[PDB]
Amino acid sequence: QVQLQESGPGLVAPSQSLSITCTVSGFSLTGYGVNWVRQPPGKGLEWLGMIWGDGNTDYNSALKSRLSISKDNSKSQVFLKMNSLHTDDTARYYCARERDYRLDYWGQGTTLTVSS
Amino acid sequence: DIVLTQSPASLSASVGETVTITCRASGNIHNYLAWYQQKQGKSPQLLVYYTTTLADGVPSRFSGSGSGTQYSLKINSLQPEDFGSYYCQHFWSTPRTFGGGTKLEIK
Amino acid sequence: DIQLTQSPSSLSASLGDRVTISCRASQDISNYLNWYQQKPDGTVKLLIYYTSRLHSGVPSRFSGSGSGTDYSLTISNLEQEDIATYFCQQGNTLPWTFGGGTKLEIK
Amino acid sequence: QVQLQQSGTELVKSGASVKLSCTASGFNIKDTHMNWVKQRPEQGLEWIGRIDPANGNIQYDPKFRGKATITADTSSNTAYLQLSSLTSEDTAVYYCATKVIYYQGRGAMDYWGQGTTLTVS
Ligand SMILES: [Zn+2]
Ligand SMILES: [Zn+2]
Ligand SMILES: [Zn+2]
Repeated sequence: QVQLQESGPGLVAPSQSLSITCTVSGFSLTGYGVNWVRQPPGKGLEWLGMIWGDGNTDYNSALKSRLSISKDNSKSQVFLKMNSLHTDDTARYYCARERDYRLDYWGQGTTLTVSS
Repeated sequence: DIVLTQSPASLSASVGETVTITCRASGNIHNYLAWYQQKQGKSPQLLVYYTTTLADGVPSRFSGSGSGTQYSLKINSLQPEDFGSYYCQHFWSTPRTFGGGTKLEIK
Repeated sequence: DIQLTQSPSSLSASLGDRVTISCRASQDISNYLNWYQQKPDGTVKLLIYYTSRLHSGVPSRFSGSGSGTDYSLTISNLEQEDIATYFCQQGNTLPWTFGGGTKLEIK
Repeated sequence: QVQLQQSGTELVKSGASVKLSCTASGFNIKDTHMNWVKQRPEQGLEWIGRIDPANGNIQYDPKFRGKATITADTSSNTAYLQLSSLTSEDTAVYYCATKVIYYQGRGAMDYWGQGTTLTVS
């Protein structure tokens, strides 16, 4: 049964680092990729990065200095790490499964607010 | 990186109508285009992939078309549950990018 | 169609040697180049893919490099189990194409 | 354990037709793309085409359309390649291959069958 679910800290202050987890079930992480996508309040979907079934990553060229994605193949989890947060990083964050070049299953997302 | 340009930003329509939304790449993404539907505060849902193929379970009233740098989604006979925001995203090279979206609203 | 030129077409070296095989595309392939080894019994395996990613179970003595139109495979410390025919294959645009192959012999 | 099991009618006569098979094991084919690749005696490899069993998408190298037909039975976890009008030109070894891990990039084929030799007479 395919499920992907994100967990986040809900609210963080600017400059802090952030970690959001994606626990998946119903499939293995070696036959798929998981993409991280975010959506600022009142805006479209913005791509962040992906982790391939083989472990390699690819990031959004503009965030790449502050972004890091890894995964624990055994715990069935994928992690997104961000550093030096901006107040404009406020968004709802999703993880989604990439199968044969399409994002077929998405999580429900988690809302991150960068406060002060 | 390749960029997606979606026309139109907004589209007011009434049920029964057939609308067409378009996405133009900044380079040939060779049919590696997907379309998504996102209804009010929900996760985007896959409709069409590989330019024309329908996601299992999507009503055939949706049909995807295109090639090169020019792609489009046609909804023949809008049902009231079709209204929402639509997004195209390519899978030709990383960074994968999304179109700006089209907000389909009831006229 | 995208053509791959592989050279040399055949060669001989000796145990411990370092050989280099070149593969050149009729057009830019943006690193979508994979290398295969076909043992004498017909068996085929994936050595390297995406230009330089080593497939697991494959010795670090095999290395891959390239960019644009020119790619190469380097096997250092030639071993006996290397007597094989190497083929490169582009995965940039369908249909996939392979090089003519390079038959390696230990002298 | 992942593996492709290949067999089919080896020695055929001119103008005949033959159907070769490739039975998967260790994974379900609805999850990958099955590729058929040929190799003429002392020649390079040529990709004939592939099928996605999950959706019926079949892609061919234009020079094999009409000659070759890719088919898959998810019921039996088996893919097939039918060849028509067997001319001498078709005497070769035929492999099937797929990609199980979602590698970075595109086009890689990590598991291959052992090959089926076809001798047109
Ligand atoms: Zn900022
Ligand atoms: Zn050509
Ligand atoms: Zn497919």
